[PDB]
Amino acid sequence: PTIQQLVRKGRESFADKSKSPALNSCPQRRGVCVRVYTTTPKKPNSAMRKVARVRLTNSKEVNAYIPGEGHNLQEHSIVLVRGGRVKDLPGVRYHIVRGTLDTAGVNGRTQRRSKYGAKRPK
Amino acid sequence: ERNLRKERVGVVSSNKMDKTITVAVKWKEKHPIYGKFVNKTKKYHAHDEKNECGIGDTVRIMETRPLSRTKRWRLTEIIER
Amino acid sequence: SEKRIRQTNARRLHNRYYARTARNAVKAFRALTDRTEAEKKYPVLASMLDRLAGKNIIHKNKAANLKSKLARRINTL
Amino acid sequence: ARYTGPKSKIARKFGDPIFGADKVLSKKNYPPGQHGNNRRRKTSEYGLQLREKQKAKYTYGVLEKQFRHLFHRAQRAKGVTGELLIQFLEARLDNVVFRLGIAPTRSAARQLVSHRHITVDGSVVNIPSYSVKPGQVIGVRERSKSLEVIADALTGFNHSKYPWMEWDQSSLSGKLLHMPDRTDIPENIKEQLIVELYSK
Amino acid sequence: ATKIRLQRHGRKGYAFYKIVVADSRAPRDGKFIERIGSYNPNTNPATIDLNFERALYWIGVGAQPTDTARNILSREGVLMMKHLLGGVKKGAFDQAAAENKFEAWLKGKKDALNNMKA
RNA sequence: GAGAGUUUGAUCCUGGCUCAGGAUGAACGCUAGCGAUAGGCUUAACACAUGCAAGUCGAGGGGCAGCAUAUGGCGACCGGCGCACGGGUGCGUAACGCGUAUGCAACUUGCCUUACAGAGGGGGAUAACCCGCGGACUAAAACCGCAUACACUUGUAUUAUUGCAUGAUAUUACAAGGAAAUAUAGCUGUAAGAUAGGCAUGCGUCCCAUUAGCUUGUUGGUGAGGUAACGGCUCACAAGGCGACGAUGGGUAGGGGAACUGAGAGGUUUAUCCCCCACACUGGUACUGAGACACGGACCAGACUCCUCGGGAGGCAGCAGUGAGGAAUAUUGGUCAAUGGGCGAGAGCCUGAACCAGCCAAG
RNA sequence: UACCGUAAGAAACAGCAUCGGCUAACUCUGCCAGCAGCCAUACGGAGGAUGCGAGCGUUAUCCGGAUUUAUUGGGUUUAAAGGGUGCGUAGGUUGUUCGGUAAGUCAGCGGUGAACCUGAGCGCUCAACGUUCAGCCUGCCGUUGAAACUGC
Ligand SMILES: [K+]
Ligand SMILES: [K+]
Ligand SMILES: [K+]
Ligand SMILES: [Mg+2]
Ligand SMILES: [Mg+2]
Ligand SMILES: [Mg+2]
Ligand SMILES: [Mg+2]
Ligand SMILES: [Mg+2]
Repeated sequence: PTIQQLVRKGRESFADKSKSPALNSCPQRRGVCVRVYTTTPKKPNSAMRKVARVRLTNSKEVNAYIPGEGHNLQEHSIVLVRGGRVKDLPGVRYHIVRGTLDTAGVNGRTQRRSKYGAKRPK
Repeated sequence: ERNLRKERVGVVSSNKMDKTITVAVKWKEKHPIYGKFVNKTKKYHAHDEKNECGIGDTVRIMETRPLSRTKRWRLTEIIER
Repeated sequence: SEKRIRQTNARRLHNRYYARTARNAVKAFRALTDRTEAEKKYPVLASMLDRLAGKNIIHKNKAANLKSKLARRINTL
Repeated sequence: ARYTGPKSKIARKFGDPIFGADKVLSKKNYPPGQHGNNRRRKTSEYGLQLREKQKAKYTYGVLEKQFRHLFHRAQRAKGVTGELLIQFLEARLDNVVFRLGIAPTRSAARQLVSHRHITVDGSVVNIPSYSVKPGQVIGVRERSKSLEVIADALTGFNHSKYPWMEWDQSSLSGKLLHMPDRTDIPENIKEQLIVELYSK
Repeated sequence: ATKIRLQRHGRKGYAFYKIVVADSRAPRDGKFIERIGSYNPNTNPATIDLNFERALYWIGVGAQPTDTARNILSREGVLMMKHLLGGVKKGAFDQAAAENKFEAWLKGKKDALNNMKA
């Protein structure tokens, strides 16, 4: 544009959006599991992923992926939800923090223990 | 030894008031961002006891105490008609 | 805590009495017409206003304003 | 913190016996682990820069945060960045003690400094990272001038040939003349690689 | 009233004071009219830096010093009536010569012998 | 002042996206030795119990319950000074509120300093005490006259100088009017200084025009009243004023210096620190005072809460408990030894300011 | 500060197919995952190795590369992007020359603008930090000059 055009109007800047908006800028949130179900990945991936419908304290519905081998989650279980989205799964943009509140650590883990909330073996 | 009250030079824009006139002072300066020199004006309200000013005359005004609600200037001299 | 309440109330009554007296005197003087009588009652009212300003019920500038106005009126009858 | 691990592993990994002279470096010139001496896979230029940085760090006993701060100091200072970095590394109190020969190894010098057997300008200084300036005097503490380890280390060190260090055996002390040039410093560290790695 | 006092400005365990001229209602480390010196009580000589002319001017116009500020001013020699003399002139107090009084008191040094003959 | 990947069978472009780097008052998982020095409810101007946080003066007065034979001192009362600061919070506010630069010939200013004058006489109350809520007695540096101030205020006149229009200053006055405290350090008037406020200005100060007209004390004048002070600030002719250089309305926000970040331009936020503003359960009104949005004052109206049958209390945005909310943030701790503050002649008293200690992967 | 007698009381966390620094065995949908993607130099365990280190990882938020709002510093035939075409209001821009003015512009002088941040020290045994001094004031205001260019 011309200098006169920019004087008249100017430039416009647009703020970005959060990748995980249901956290409300909190690093984690507390929630209650509505339904703990199993889902299918996209076309090039075949598995049975474990997902949970979680009602956060700020009255928001989220789909949170439960990581690790096996879980003890059921309905009406208090869990901690953090950010992070799985690629093949569509609409699942949150993770359950293992080893906190109701959800326990992954049993039998020896490597990457801190990512799955597993205590150091004796 | 006075403290040199503010003074302005402007052009009369209205005189349809009892002993009060409107003086428009215009100037140019660069834009804070784009650097182009732009025009802006500022209006005033001055006291003229003798009502000796018309419209468009170039006048000089001085800052005074509040003489009314939004009237803080007086007419010192007339430079042009 | 009641000491402040009592002192404030006593001082409020004390100030109000003298302030009202001075205001009534000023109002009565403002309505006079006889120049000689006005000149005869001006000094006592000036004394009252100045004593009030000294006691700090009113401000010295307020007393000065009132005295100036009343002297101007007495000049113009 | 300190490395306090095995030393022959680092010596064999880097080839050069940076921790002095050892009998293990012969008949074993491979990096540790079961995958050693299996040819030599092509390591990138970044890998070479990283290995040079690690060689300097293991040589002088400096951890990564302190090393980065030393690089920042060299960058702020006036002169060649790499030469200044090597000068700052050599100006540490434990390195100065080791060059004076009071202790056999740099780790021994650090242990003596920490355990307060070294005095700087007549006062006890026990910070191993203390930066020695030219004109200062570093000597054995008077209460520990008859230590068996110190006496053994000084036995046979009658050379004291370092040009930038003046040794006085009568006072059991030494002084630093000036900052030596990088070519005078006897270390095989290529400071240029560390400089580009830390600046890129 | 206007006062001469100290603002604590060092760190924990090491107090350093800034000798300022401030209104009494101001916060201790807050607003100040002017800064006239500094005071370090950690050193045994009790380090003092002061602007003599400005301190004398503030005392003249009537700033009231605190106890420690008054002691500092007396030590520096601001508190004098040599200017108050209406019957004399050029009355050189020369008390700075006696106020020098250099206390070069040191401590003897002793050493422990190392009898490690083994 | 430098990055990488990713649309294709392969290529060159355009274009968004995702990862590398730095930072946090962070939180979470695993793990944990010390020292130093920082920081510690970011969620609601949420709710509770207990304690503390602003008192001091017996060199002001009557007195004397706690002691030596009123004197050591001191509960209460009258009186002086202080509590408007220190400390806490960010609701509100798009505004001369804030920043920067000025003006007041339109201003006020306790305590402090200096200079010039003066501290002469007198009167009446009512706290406490005493007798029953009502009555009686009495003192002061409490309150109030009279006398003297011609340094002050008001009015008039004269002279001289002068400015920026209203005007300002300085000699001459005559006239009227205005003060004080004593005890073992003080008091009153005036002027100057210092300090602290107030008012008014130039410029800068977020989005929406799917907000284009707004305004009737509103714009100016005359006069009066009022104020520390100018002024539609208020009250009894003319029709003007503001507006695409964005009026009006709506939404959002305390504002700066810092801090962080980037080669710079610039961008983000004002956590701790400093300055200014606003506020003290929500509104309204004032009183006292040098000074008031009155933060440990009052009255009224609301709502909420508590304890009691006539009613009476509280406000946790001062410091520590606790509860709740939350991903998440500590002791119902010590001392006035230092610095600062209030009062006191001083010694001194008080100080949840402050200085410290305790707790917390903790920068 | 000094003396007893003591290695004694004190290391974990995340990676290891490429980008990226690091390797082979045993298991096997369970999974992993920033991307290329992998159901094994990528999943789980074992042995080793590589970062860092009283910390190491994950999530959240902000900034830079990002020139992805481009005054400095981007574009519009076909990638997003020329109004269907004119006339015309406000606004923006204005051939050549002479003479004034001094609004923009230029220059000089003066005032104004804690802590933090930059060279030099000094004190914290070092360092963070604290403190002093030199170098920034590179904005605003006032007052004197200049007249090439823009404005009148
Ligand atoms: K008062
Ligand atoms: K104290
Ligand atoms: K032209
Ligand atoms: Mg009298
Ligand atoms: Mg009042
Ligand atoms: Mg460390
Ligand atoms: Mg197209
Ligand atoms: Mg066309």
